[PDB]
Amino acid sequence: AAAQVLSSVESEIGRTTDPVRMYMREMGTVELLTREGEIDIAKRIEDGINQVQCSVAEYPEAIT
Amino acid sequence: ETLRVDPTNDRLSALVEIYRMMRPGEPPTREAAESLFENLFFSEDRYDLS
Repeated sequence: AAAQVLSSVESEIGRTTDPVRMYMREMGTVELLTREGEIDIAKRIEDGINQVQCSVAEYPEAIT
Repeated sequence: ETLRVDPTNDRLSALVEIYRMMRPGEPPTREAAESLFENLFFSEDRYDLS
């Protein structure tokens, strides 16, 4: 519900212009993900590029 | 009559508004505003009278 915080605070931001606050407020939205985010995201990347290397079969087009 | 215009009832909203005036644009977190309030006046390092 971090975008909801953006909603209210932006609703009464004190005419802020510093991008520092903006960037930190934005990156603080998405929280950390630890001890399985690493592995399951790697296995999703596995799934993607190995779906690719499966796609890499059978090229009459790319005969080279 | 000033109390009659006092919007708050709790400690926490007052602390929020203080944190707000001194750090606009950021959202509130309790311990931040608390340590801020106490260090402005009750920390020996950030305040001295001579």
